[PDB]
Amino acid sequence: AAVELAVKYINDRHLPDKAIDVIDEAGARARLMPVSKRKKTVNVADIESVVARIARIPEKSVSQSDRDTLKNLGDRLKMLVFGQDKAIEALTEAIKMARAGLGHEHKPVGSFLFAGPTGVGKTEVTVQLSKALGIELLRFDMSEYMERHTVSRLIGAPPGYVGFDQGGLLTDAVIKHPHAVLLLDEIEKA
Amino acid sequence: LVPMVIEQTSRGERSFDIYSRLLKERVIFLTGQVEDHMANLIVAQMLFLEAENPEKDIYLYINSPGGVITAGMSIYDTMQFIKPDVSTICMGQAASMGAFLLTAGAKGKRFCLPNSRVMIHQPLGGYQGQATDIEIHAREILKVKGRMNELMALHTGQSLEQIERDTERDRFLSAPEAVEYGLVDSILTHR
Amino acid sequence: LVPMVIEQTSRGERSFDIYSRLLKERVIFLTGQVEDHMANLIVAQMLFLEAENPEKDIYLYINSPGGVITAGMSIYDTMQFIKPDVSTICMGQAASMGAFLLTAGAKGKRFCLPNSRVMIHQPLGGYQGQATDIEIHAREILKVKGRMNELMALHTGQSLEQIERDTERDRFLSAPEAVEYGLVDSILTH
Ligand SMILES: Nc1ncnc2c1ncn2[C@@H]1O[C@H](COP(=O)(O)OP(=O)(O)O)[C@@H](O)[C@H]1O
Repeated sequence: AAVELAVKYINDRHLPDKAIDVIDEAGARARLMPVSKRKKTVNVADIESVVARIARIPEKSVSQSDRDTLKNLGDRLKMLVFGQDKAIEALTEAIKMARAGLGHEHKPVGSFLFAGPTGVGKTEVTVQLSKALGIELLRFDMSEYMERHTVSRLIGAPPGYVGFDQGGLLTDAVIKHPHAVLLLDEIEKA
Repeated sequence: LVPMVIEQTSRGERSFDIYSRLLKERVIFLTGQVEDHMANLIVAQMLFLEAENPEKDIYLYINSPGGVITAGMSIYDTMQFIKPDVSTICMGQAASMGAFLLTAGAKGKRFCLPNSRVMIHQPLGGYQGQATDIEIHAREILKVKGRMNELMALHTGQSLEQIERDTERDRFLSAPEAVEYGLVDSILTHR
Repeated sequence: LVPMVIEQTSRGERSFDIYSRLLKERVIFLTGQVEDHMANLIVAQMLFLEAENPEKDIYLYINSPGGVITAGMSIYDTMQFIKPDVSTICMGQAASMGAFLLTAGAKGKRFCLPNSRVMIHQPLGGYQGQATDIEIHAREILKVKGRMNELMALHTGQSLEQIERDTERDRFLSAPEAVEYGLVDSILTH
């Protein structure tokens, strides 16, 4: 599990080192977690938890421990956002298939486009999903990115700037929050 | 002068003339005497709209007082060839050629305003020359009348004999009479 | 030469002609002898304004000396058909057909300047040829005369007898007298 879980999530490091680090960390965690005379065997649950923190995952995505949250995710969002319930059922179903291991192997969980009148709660349902799932909300106004020069800011920095710890604004923002909703507004203007 | 109009598009505002703005909505305008030049513009609009959506119906407003019959065939043939059904609306008045194009619309899409007029009369032409030449031209104009009466009967649904009697001399058909005669399906009041 | 007027927009300044700018304010102008081409232009403006706002009332000025009756009907039918209420403002000479458009204006919104002149007369036309042909054209003009007289009594409200008598011969009516005849609601206060 550790080798497979590390290859898919921890892509920055190479395979032998990443697998050994989660094995060494898992053992050390098992040493500090119990007060005295506790279970010696290391379950996958413990393995999943350590890999999650390394990848910055909130430990909920690794295994479907919080199945109750998915059961009432639609109802919770439906009450907060009155109307357009058809939209909410599609977002929840996408989250369930991915958390059940039926998601895309090399694609985002769900790519969605909200085509609707301005003022309707398109962003609202997005914000309530982030708050409900306990994940950062990344809001980008594409209206700002209407010129060729602005596009470069997404991937890269201004010429002559090292930008070692800042890099892109979109690329680095997902690194800090791997499990986070990415919202783009007025994409047509982009 | 043609007044300009502004439309809203995602990238930026779009400025179009009033006539071209209506073209985007499949609304063609047939005004004035028919001619080979104006008719060429009408067929050009029809062909352009077909590619955009060959399913959506075209709307051809008719406020023409009549014109050459040759140019009308280009519009009539074009209307039948294209898949989209052409909706003919008689604005103000429709003469012999205009009425021919009016009735040429798809069944169910032919309309006339309550105050519009519809005139129909045999083709008018003249040739001055030698007897031998006049013979050929006389036959041709008569053949042209035969081709118009047969096609009018097909669209209107009246017998060839009835059209010949009615078309022998000029006749003015009001908006309600056109529905009874069979030139249009009904008056344009509700939609 | 028609002058151009700059328009103020948040994105950027735009240039439009004086007539086109007025169209943005739902103002349509009418002048010169009524013609088929001129009428279709006014009709196009009416349809465009209807789609923009079918509730906002339209304003239609009239300074024409009269023209063909057939083309004028195209404007009348459109005004009745379109949901917006046209506010006919007689700014100058209004002949038989020009005056007809004023009556077609929605009740309660018809207006006429105090010094404007509105003259009404029977339709004028003629034909020459064989007697059989003259009969058809003669009957047609008489039928058209009835239709215009009948529709005149509809908007004005006067009896057919009264309309026939005033229209049998050339009649010139001032602005205050028009209110008595029901041709116009009332003169503009300011
Ligand atoms: N269905 C809804 N239920 C509750 N509030 C809503 C709903 N739709 C819109 N709103 C409110 O409207 C405002 C704008 O919503 P937002 O999603 O930002 O609009 P838009 O998608 O047009 O940018 C917010 O105050 C939001 O809470």
